Amino acid sequence: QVQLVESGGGVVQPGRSLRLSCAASGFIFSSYGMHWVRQAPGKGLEWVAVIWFDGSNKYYADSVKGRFTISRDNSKNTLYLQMNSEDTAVYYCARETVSYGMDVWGQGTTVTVS
Amino acid sequence: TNLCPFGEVFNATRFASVYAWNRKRISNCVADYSVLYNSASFSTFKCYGVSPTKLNDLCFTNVYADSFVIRGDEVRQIAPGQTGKIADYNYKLPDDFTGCVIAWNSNNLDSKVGGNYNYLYRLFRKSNLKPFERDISTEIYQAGSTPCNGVEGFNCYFPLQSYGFQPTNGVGYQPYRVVVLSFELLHAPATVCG
Amino acid sequence: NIQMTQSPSAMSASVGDRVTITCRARQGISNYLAWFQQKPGKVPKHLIYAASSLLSGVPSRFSGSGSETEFTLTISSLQPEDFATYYCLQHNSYPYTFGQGTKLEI
Ligand SMILES: *[C@@H]1O[C@H](CO)[C@@H](O)[C@H](O)[C@H]1NC(C)=O
Repeated sequence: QVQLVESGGGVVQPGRSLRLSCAASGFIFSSYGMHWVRQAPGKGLEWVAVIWFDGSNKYYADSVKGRFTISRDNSKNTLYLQMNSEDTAVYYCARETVSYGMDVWGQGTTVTVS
Repeated sequence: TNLCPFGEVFNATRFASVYAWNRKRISNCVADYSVLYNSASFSTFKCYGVSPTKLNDLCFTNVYADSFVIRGDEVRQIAPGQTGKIADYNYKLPDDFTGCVIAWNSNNLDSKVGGNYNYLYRLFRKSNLKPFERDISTEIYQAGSTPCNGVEGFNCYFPLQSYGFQPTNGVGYQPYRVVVLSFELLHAPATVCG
Repeated sequence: NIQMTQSPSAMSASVGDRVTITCRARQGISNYLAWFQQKPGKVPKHLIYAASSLLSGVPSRFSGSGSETEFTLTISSLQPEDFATYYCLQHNSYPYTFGQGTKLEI
């Protein structure tokens, strides 16, 4: 019984910024790894970011200029503040396991830059 | 004067895995090497510093017999300035090494029908090894993000791996027993001689 | 940024048969390839990891295999629920990347 309470997709501007968060349900987001993936309609999946628990993060080819991730373990909400600009995608925030292997995801922040 | 226990090293019947190669100091004694070089029982005898025949007429201050078991075809990596998973993740020789490497095929002593899977070796590591350093830990290598807590599931995996040492394997795929003698000449008098 | 590709961008193969989907890495991905399945109305379901480790629970009719430059996923049999879009993910180098590939029926 795990899930992500995703922050709803905003209607941003071309060149503006935004920020989305995903609260945890069921699991302990304190010591898991949280991945952020964006699936753009009219395209395929595109890996965006990966966050550990101990403040170690890695990013994507195009989302490594205006994206910054964090894990509010106080609220157990994996969040990030991003720029915007070719970014209208249905972002998923999945969380990793060694056994299941990323079998719980986000629910599609429908973020658009226009 | 005493005799050095080269018998209790070369003719010891239990070598450890190359990832946990076993070091044994030789000191306060005097023995010979020009009988080992005369023994002709070995199949690889390379002295990187002094020539083997000359060395019997020397004296040494820090002798360490290092013993392990590798595959026959990977013996070339036991050498200074060398790449190879053995020389990378398991056992690096310093580029200024001054000693002898002694490898002999040990197919019958080791290669069982079911394989001697006591022999393991490191095939994963974050970085290589400074020479003569050893890694003994057996933590499950965590390349992922989550802590996998000893579970070899997704994105985690064991860093050590076995050897299928069986008589059915090829000549180069049969196990070799390897000994390395290092003769440092530093700020000290000698304790080993000929 | 290692990039992957999947040549059969779409295949119209019917029910109860055997198919394959190939991923091809323009660099070297030793063994850690993962096969993901996604259907509209569903959530992407990580089928295979390490390109050989058939993950638990999912049926045995999914079999991946490859070596460090090329990879395949074979669907030996097809009960109809197994028709979806299939992606692959490289995770040797940490900037993980995806591919593109879908399924269709006659
Ligand atoms: C080990 O024992 C064998 C058996 O006699 C002998 O041939 C060999 O010279 C011995 N080697 C050493 C270093 O004692």
